Amino acid sequence: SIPWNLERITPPRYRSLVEVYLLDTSIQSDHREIEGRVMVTDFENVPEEDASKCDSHGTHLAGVVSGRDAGVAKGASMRSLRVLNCQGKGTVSGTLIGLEFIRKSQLVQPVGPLVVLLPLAGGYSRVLNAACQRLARAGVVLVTAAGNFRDDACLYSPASAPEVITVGATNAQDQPVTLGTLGTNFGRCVDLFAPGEDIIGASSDCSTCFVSQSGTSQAAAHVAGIAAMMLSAEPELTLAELRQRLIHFSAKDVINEAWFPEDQRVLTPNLVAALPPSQLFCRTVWSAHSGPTRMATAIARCAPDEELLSCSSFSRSGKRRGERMEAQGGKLVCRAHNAFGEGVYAIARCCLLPQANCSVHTAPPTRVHCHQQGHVLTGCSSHWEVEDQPNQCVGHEASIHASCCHAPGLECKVKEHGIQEQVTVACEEGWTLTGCSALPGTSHVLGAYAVDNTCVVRSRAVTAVAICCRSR
Amino acid sequence: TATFHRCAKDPWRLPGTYVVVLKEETHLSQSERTARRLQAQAARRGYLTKILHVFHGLLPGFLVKMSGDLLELALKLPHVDYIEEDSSVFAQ
Amino acid sequence: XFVPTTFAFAEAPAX
Ligand SMILES: [Ca+2]
Repeated sequence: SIPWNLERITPPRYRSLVEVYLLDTSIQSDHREIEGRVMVTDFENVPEEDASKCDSHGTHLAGVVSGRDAGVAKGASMRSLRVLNCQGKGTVSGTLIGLEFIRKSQLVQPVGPLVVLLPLAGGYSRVLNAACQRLARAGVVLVTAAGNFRDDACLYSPASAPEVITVGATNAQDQPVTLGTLGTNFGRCVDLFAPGEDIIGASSDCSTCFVSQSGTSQAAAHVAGIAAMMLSAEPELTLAELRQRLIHFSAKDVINEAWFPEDQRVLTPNLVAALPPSQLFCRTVWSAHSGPTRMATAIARCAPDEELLSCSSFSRSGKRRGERMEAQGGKLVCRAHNAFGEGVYAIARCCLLPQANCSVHTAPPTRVHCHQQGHVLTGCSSHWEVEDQPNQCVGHEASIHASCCHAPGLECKVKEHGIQEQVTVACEEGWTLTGCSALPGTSHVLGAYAVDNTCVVRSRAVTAVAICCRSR
Repeated sequence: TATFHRCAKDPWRLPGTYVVVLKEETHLSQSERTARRLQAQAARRGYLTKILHVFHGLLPGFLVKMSGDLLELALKLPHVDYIEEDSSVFAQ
Repeated sequence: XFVPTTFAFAEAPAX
């Protein structure tokens, strides 16, 4: 009697001043699901077509976000902009103007936290991505659809747009939505997944009618509702703080990776969104692949209000010369080096640590690497140029880069597990994985990376090393 | 310095409409003057142009309906950062 | 479920 999707986003233990904007097709605003909670702006910018059909997409999504019976955030107030015509087609320019309209509205008549849902996609667009970034930096939360072409989301916009929350779709079996050659987009530009198949919601067919629809937009609509609710509880959240919560509250490792192309399984977050039940937050950030130079370098960055606590690297062939943490524009960045040598990925661990400063100590595998007082070691990075004790980083000829943090209310512990293609070691419950690395052994390691709170080392003995922290 | 961009997915392109993006500090007054400059230089060449929208608030710049033939000229206008051909978006 | 109102699916059972 509770639709599968709404049950799925309800956490295992469970118990307004936010406005949600929708850029879509026309809306049937008097539908009983949403009547009185959606304000039609009458902003309209659509290309000519080449009636109940006209508002089916938009009405269903408004319902998923705020519908009385089938909505995620049942008490959410919405505002709609028309940027998609009756055939569900829009333009980049129309979307730019709509986004500009949202900003001007806000300057004229300021309200509270704003969530903008963008249930649409086109090809990669420099200008649309730039506009979204500027709107996000102005303090607005953007939630977008990953796209429906069973493709890398980085090739689409606004899905690839830095700072927007990009959402992919899973079904009742927590498997990625697929329909022949079509299905959910994936990859490193996707932040998480949410229910996106067989989603019951308002049908614009009749004022009380319901229909089941599927899409990365339906999935994005769940995240916008979760986001609206989270901002109601914590109106002061920054976009980075909202993203870290979405990730932290998500169900983890439930998607069967096999559905994605092989090279994309590492890059694709295995997260299905969920509401919070009524701290140190960390996330893993993958870079774009470095390319095949011998001097090629991949760079992974954190958000401005995030701290880079660790930095690891990964190459499928294994031909790599490690990684380093280095300051770029007054911000610690993660840099990975390719060996002679198809290329590498840089893998950052970005965390929300206030009452924290953090510094990098570059030294050889030097005996303690955070020599200071009350200072915790959060991560060990390592690089070399040839191709052939809680506070100390072990290595072989290699240069070490240690992330050292001053966080009086913070405790860290280092856990090792040594044994093969994959070795893992996980932090205990209540602990956050801040650093992940492998010790050099009688096996050539392809690299290491953090998957939620699990440290993964890939090799062709092998030992995984996880640094785990928590507040106290 | 000014660059041109068009959608990589060919069936999604909308030739004849361009988003002209100006350098970040450009004031709305400059965007309008740059757009009028384009129109005038275009007119001198026998081209009709239509300024559909002037942007301000997110990005400075404007939307222009014109022949692609004018891109080399428009790329030479003062304050221009990049120009992007309009393209389609779809309900997902 | 799949409706053609969402690009680019036709009418198909979903679930
Ligand atoms: Ca994103």
